[PDB]
Amino acid sequence: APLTITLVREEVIDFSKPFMSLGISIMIKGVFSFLDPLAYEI
Amino acid sequence: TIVVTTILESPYVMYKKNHEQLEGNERYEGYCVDLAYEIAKHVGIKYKLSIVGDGKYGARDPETKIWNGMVGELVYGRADIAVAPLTITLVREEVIDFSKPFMSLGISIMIKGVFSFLDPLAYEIWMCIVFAYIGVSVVLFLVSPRSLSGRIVGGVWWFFTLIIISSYTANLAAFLTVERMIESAEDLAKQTEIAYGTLDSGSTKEFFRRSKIAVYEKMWSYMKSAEPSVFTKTTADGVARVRKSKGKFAFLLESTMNEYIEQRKPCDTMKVGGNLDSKGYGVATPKGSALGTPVNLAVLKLSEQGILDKLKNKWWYDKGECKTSALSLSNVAGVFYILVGGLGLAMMVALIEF
Amino acid sequence: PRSLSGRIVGGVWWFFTLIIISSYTANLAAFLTVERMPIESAEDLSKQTEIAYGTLDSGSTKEFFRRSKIAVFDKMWTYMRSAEPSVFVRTTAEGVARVRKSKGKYAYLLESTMNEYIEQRKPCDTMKVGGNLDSKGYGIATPKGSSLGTPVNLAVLKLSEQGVLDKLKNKWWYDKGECTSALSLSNVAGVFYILVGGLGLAMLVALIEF
Amino acid sequence: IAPLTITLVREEVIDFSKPFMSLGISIMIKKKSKPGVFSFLDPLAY
Amino acid sequence: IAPLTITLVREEVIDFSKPFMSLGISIMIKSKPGVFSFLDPLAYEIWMCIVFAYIGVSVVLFLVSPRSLSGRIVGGVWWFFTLIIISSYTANLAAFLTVERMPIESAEDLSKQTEIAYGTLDSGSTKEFFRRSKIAVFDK
Repeated sequence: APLTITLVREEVIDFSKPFMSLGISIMIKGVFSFLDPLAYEI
Repeated sequence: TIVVTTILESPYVMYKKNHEQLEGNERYEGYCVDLAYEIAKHVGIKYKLSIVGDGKYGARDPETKIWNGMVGELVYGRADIAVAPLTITLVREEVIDFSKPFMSLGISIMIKGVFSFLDPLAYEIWMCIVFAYIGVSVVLFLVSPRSLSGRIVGGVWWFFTLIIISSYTANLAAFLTVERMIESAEDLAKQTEIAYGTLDSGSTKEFFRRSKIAVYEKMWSYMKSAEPSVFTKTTADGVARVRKSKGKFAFLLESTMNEYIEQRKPCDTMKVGGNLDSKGYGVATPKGSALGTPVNLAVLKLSEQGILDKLKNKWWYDKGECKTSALSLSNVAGVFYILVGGLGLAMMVALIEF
Repeated sequence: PRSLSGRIVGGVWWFFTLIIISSYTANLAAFLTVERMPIESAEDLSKQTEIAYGTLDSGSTKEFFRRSKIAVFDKMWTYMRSAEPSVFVRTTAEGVARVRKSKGKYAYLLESTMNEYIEQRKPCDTMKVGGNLDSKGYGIATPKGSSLGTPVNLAVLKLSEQGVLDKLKNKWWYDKGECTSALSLSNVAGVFYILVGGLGLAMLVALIEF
Repeated sequence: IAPLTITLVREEVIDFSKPFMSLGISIMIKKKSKPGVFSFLDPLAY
Repeated sequence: IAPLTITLVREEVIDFSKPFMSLGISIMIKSKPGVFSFLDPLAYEIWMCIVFAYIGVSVVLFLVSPRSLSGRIVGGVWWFFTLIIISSYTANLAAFLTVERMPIESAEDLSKQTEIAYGTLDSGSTKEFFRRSKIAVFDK
């Protein structure tokens, strides 16, 4: 299963090496496409 | 030892660097020198490359009907085989035997332009924008601050020109972005500002004279009547004419030579369109030669193995001499001349007024 | 004059229209750039994978790509041999039908003679692009040692020289047919009609005023 | 007498005249004319 | 205690703790002001002529002194002249920015071309990854 390798769990069961790696990531769904062409500094 | 007749013609056979310190076959290099070595290997013979004395391919003398050139060397018992860019032709096949072609080629267009400014906005569009131009100056002329009538005319006309200049700008950005490489015989046939022609005798002229294909018949009708003459005496004359006639001449010649010149300095010509016909260069043997069969099979083997393609790439492109980040003055220049011309026209209208 | 109130209105409105006309211009440039990006050559084909492309499943065209040592053609081969679903067709008619029924997502590599013939046939929905990738020729064949061989070859040279073979190709490809670079007039035309319409509207507003 | 290509393998078993017609591998795409004033209303949305 | 990858072949002969650091195959590719990116779009030769014609018009008008037809068409033609130039500058500047965005950002980018060559260590797990892969991009 997608069971994360964690300290609290490794103390009581044994884990294989990871079969899938993963990490924290940003999810997003913009008038900011108009401020990009000409830079704010400009 | 097989005596091989050939001809000094780049890139088929050329004198090697330091040839004066070399001997025999080692004096020469090129596409046909490499081909001779491959044929000899596959057929299993020793050979001696001999440059044809008169420097000719092979034609019957008009007066004596005696063959000159490499064909002469074969038919009069001086050479065993010709390995050279010798075109497979009826008149020659009657007297010697040719292998299947080792190189295919065809008639092709060589060209060397303020016409990159008239393209973005079509000639038809420049016209209508001028018709509507006087079409507004006449509507306003019937009118004579906030004169609502002619007011919306100036506004709509402004919105009209706004779209056009925006279109011109956008479109002009396209060619200079992608930039993928007269573009066809069809193009040439439809116009006369750019003249075009061929050698004044030989197979290229004859192709057009004999063709029943509409586009080439149209081309022949033009070329045979054009004044000054569009025909030249030599390839060098034709190529020089392309280079020095301010874009007003295109030259029709064999694709192999066109392609070769495109890859040499000054890198100012190019082949456009596909080939207009198909012919071939073949290895020639005298009638009754025991080499005939083996030579033919050798050529087909080298072709099917991809050796001949590779060899052509070597001598045309690997040995050739010719992203993007630059803007030229050429196109912009055409707009400068039309400006000074307008200034001069005004300087003329001024004088008469006074 | 300097009526600060309506003054900044004219300025802001100007900056507003400036952005819009700039956007229109930029966007319009993109519609022509992408329009070129939509296949015009082997090189165009070799560079992508939105438009699948294949050849007859067996034959000289498939082999040409399999054996080629030219970079563009070798790139096209490694793509084709692994493309899924299969880009190879059992027949030539299938390759033509596949082009016609794939909604712009399939290009077919076939002989130029056939390609240019279909281009002149209704529904007039196909097009031949790019220069030929190689050069071959059709010939009249006879058994080896046939007494007909010499004469038949001479006849072909003659017909060619008389210009008859070219007449024959034009007759069957073009006379019996059923169908360059830059911009068109179509789009620009729409802006011409709205102009004359504005002129006419003014010519109408003028008359009433008098 | 047909659109039969002159190839080595065939030439080894039959005789072929010189070519009566040339050809080469080319590209066939589903489409070269497209007006529609609706290409002007697209850039700037209705 | 080192940057030693946990692999099957090694695990069969030694013991490995859980990973202290993660990694994967990635791509390494080789600030840029220079006011000379402004003099490029419009060629130095063009900036010159546009200035020569500039004074070339201010001198023609100078010989003139409302609807003075003479100098009138001069202002119109000069306007059409500058219109073309500024349009050319804008269009040209766009291609340099369009291509600037078009130059590798992924494996897929790499897989698609041959202007930029790319390779891996001559022996090792990265070379093998590609040799054995059944993924279309990686097999290409």
